[PDB]
Amino acid sequence: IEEGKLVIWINGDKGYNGLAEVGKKFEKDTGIKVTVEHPDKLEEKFPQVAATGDGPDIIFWAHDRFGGYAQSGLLAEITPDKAFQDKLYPFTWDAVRYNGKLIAYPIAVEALSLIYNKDLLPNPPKTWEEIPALDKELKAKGKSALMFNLQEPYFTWPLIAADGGYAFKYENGKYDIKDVGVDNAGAKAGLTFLVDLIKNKHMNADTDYSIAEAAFNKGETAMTINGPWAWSNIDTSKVNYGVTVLPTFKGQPSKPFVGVLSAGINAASPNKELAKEFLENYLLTDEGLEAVNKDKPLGAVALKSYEEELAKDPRIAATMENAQKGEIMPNIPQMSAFWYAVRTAVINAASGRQTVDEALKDAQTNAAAEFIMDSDPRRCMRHHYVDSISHPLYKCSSKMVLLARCEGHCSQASRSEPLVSFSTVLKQPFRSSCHCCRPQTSKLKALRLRCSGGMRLTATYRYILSCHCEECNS
Amino acid sequence: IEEGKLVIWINGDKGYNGLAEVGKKFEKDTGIKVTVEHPDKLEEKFPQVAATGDGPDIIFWAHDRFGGYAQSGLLAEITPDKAFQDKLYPFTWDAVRYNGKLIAYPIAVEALSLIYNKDLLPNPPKTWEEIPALDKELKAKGKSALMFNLQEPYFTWPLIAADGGYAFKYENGKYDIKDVGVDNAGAKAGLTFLVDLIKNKHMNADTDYSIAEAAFNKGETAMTINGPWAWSNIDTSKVNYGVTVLPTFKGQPSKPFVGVLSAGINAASPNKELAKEFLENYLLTDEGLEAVNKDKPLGAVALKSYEEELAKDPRIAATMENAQKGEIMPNIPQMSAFWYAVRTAVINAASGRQTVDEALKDAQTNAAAEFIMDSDPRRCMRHHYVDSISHPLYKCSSKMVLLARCEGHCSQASRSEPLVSFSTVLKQPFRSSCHCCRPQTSKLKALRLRCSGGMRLTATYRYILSCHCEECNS
Ligand SMILES: OC[C@H]1O[C@H](O[C@H]2[C@H](O)[C@@H](O)[C@@H](O)O[C@@H]2CO)[C@H](O)[C@@H](O)[C@@H]1O
Ligand SMILES: OC[C@H]1O[C@H](O[C@H]2[C@H](O)[C@@H](O)[C@@H](O)O[C@@H]2CO)[C@H](O)[C@@H](O)[C@@H]1O
Repeated sequence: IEEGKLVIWINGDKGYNGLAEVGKKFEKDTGIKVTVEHPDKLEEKFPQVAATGDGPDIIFWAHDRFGGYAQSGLLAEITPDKAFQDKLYPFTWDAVRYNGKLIAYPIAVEALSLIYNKDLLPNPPKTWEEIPALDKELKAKGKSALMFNLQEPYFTWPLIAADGGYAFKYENGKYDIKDVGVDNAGAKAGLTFLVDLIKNKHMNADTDYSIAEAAFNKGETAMTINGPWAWSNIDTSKVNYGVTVLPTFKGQPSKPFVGVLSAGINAASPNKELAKEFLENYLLTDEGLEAVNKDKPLGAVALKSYEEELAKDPRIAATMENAQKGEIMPNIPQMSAFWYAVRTAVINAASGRQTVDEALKDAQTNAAAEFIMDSDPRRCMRHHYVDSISHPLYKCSSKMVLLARCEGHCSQASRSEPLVSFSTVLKQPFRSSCHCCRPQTSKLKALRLRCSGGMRLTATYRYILSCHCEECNS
Repeated sequence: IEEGKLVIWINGDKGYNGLAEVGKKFEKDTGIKVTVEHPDKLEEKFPQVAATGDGPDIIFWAHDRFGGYAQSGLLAEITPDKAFQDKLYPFTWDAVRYNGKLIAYPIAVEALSLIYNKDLLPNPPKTWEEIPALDKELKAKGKSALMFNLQEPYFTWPLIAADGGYAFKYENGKYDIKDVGVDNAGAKAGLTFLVDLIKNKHMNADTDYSIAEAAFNKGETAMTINGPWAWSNIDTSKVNYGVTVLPTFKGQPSKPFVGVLSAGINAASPNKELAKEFLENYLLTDEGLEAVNKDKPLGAVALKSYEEELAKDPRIAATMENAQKGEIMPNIPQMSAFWYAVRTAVINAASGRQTVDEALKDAQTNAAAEFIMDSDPRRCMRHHYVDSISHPLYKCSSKMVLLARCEGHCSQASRSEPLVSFSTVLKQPFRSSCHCCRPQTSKLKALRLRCSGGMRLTATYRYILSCHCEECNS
C-alpha cells in the first residue's frame, strides 16, 4: 500500500464514479489522490490480498462480511467521536459493531424490492402465488412476468425465508451457529416454489444479474427484484417503473436479508488518518452522499440529515417497508459459510442437478461447518516491493528491481535469565530466547549499473525466498 | 505461579472451607494440591498481582469486576463445550460474556434480601417509610429496627436505585458510559432518606459488615440486609429468622444490583487445564456445589440440576424475587469507577462530611471518568523467582537465592531487508530490526558454596534490576 494516497474498493453495481467525485474534492483540499476500483469477486479478493498486508486502504461491502474480516484481523478499529456517532442511525452502527468494537462506517441500508413496469403491470401482484397465472398472460403478449438474478442467493433468500427459513437462529441478541434453518419445511416450500417456476417455464435457471437487468430495462419483463442501486438505469430506461413491497408467500411476507453498505479500513493501511478524514468529513456528509447517490442511488442512507431529505420518495419508503419485514444480516464469521452453502443449494436445485431438499440437506450441514480462515497479517511473512538500486556515491543509472523483505510479529515471548559461573572466565552472563522474523531461504542476485562515465559497477543483493521466526543469537 | 498445583482466591464472606473440601476430592483423584485463600481487598489485589504475571490460578468474584479484568488481559478465555454450556442457565453465561467471549464460569446468582427476626418482627415492613416509626417502638424495648453495612454501596444501592437511580443507562443491549444516574432526583431521594435515618438516630453512620451481623445475630436488631452467604450464621444463631422481599421506597421496589459469583482463570496460570477440570468436573456438579453450599450458602446456583433441588426454599425464592426487581450488574470496565464514586458519595453523605447531592454531584462525574488501567501482563517485564544454585559437577551445598528474569512480548514488528553492495567485501547481507525483552540494568552477585570436601567455590551471577525491549543485534 502506498503512503500518501487512498485506494478504495467498492462493488461494480454501486456508484463508483460518484465516489470518485468525492475523491476529487478530497484531492483538491488535501493533495491526496483517491483511486476507486471495482474488482470482481470483491468480497473474496479483499481477504486474499489483505491477509498478505496488501489491498485497498478502504473496502466497501455490505456489513455481513465484516465480522469475518475482523476476526482475521483485516480491519482497523474506527474511532468516531460521539458527535460523529450521533449523525448516524444507531441501528446502522449496530450492524458494524463486532465483539464490542466498531469495525466499519455504515453508509446505507439496502433491501430488495419488487421493481415493476407500470405499463405492463398497472397493478402488481401482492402474492407470489399469482405469478404463474400472470406469466401465463404476459407470454401471450410476447413478455414474461418476472426475471431476477437466480445465481446469487441474496435474491432468492427473501422467498426461502418467507415460510420460516432462517440463517442462524437469533435469540437473546445472539446467534447459535448450530441452529440453521435451511432445510426446514419453510425453506423447502420456498425453494421448491422457485424450482416450479422454472420447471413450468415461467423462469429460466441460467438467468443472472445482467440478463434480468437487460430484460426488465428493455421492457420484455413486467417485474424484477433488485436493490436501490439498479434504479438509476431504469429512469433513463424507456421504462415507466414502480418500486413496491415484495410479494407474500404462503400468506407471509418475503423476508429479504437487509445489508448495511459499509466502509472498513484495511489494518495494513499506512493511510488510516486519511481514510478517517475521507469517510467522516467527505463521504458521510449531505454532499458526499449526494455525489454517490447521483451516480447510483444508495437507498436509505445512514446519515440522518440526508435520509431526512430522501425520505419523501416512494422508492425509499418501499425499501424500508421491505427492510422492516426482512431481517438484518448477522455479521458473524460463519456467514461466509452460510452464503457458500445456500449458493450451491440454489444453483443445484434450479439447474436440476439435485432435488430441492437434497440440495438443502447438504446446505444445512455445510452452513454450520467450520471453514478455513484468512491467515492473520500480523504473522511473520514475506513482502514484495519494488525499489530502485543506486550507487551511494557515483552517479549511475538506477534500475527498478523487485525485492522481498520479512516482516511480522513472532508469537513466542522473548526472555532473558542469568547464568551462574565459577569459571573465572568470560561468558555471556544471560541465557536468552528471542524470535525474529528473518529470511529462511534466499538467493544471490547481481545487477549491472551504467555510470557516467567510470565505470560499470556490479551491485549484489540477496532476494528473499521465504521468512520464518528464528532465534536472535543464532 | 506453580505448575502442578491450584491456588484459588475467593472472598472471605463465602464458603471457602466448603470449596477446600472440593479441592480435597480433586487432590485425591489427581494428586494436585488445591489451596484456597481469602485475602482482603481481593477485587483490588488480583489485578495488582496478575498485572505482574502473579496471583492465583483461579479468582472468584461477582461478574461486575470481570469485564475490567478481561480488558487488561488478566483472564484466559474459557472453553466449555456445548454439553457443559447447557447444564447452566443461559442468563448466567450472559453475565460472563465479554466482547463476545466467555471469560469466567458462573456459579451462583446473588441478591440482597431483607433478613428479619421473626420474634421481634412477626410482620416485617413492606415499605421503607414505615421504618422510623418501627425503630421508634423497638428502641423502647432496647432494640433497633434495622442495621446493615453502610460502608459498601452495594448495600445502599438498592435504595438509591428505587426512585430512579441507575449506574449507566442501558438501552439496545448496551450501556452508555456517559449516561450516569447517580445525581438524578431519584438517587437524591434515595440517599437523602438514608441520611435522615442516620440524622434521626435510627441508624449509625459507622455501621459496617461485622457490626450489622453481630447486632442481628445477637438479636438486638429486628432486621438486616444481606445475601445468601450470611444465612448460615443465622441458623446456628439463636435467631428465628425470615428472608423476604426488600421494602419499597416512594412506592417503588428496591432495586438491588444482581451479581453472578464467578470463577475466572488467570491468564498467567500454567495450570489452565487443571483449573478447567476443577471447575467443570468438580465444583460445578451437584456435589461440588453442595460442599460449598454446606459451608456458606450460594443462593440461586447457576447449575440447573442443582438449582432444581434448592428451589423449594422460601429463602431462595426471596433471593430470586429480589433479583427480578433488581437489575444484573454490567460487567463493563467502567464499573470499577462507578463503584469507587458511589462508595465515596455514600460514606461522605452518611458521616456528614458532605451534603447529599454535593456528594452525588461529584460521584456523577467521577463515575464517568477515565480511570487508570491494569498494565497488560504480556508486556516486557521483570519476574522474581527463587532458584537453588548448584555446581554442575562437584557435590556442594546448594543455596536458595532470589533471582530475576526478563519476559514479555515486545510490540514492534521484527523485519529484515536486503542490503546492496558493490564492495566485493564481506558484509551482513540484511538490515534488520528485532526487539527482545532484555536486561536494561543489572548487578553482579557472588555466593560461597561449601563442597565436600574440596574446595569452597564462588559462583557469580547477575541480578537483573530492570528489563526493556532492545534491538537484537546491538
Ligand atoms: O448472494 C449472496 C451475497 O449476498 C449479499 O451480497 C449483495 C450485497 O449485499 C449488495 O450490496 C449487492 O452488491 O448485491 C450482492 C448480491 O450479489 C451479501 O452481502 C454477500 O456477502 C453474499 O455473498
Ligand atoms: O460495595 C461495592 C461492591 O459491590 C459488589 O460486591 C459485593 C459482592 O458482589 C458480593 O459477592 C459480596 O461479597 O459482597 C460485596 C459487597 O461488599 C461488587 O461485586 C463489587 O465489585 C463492588 O465493589
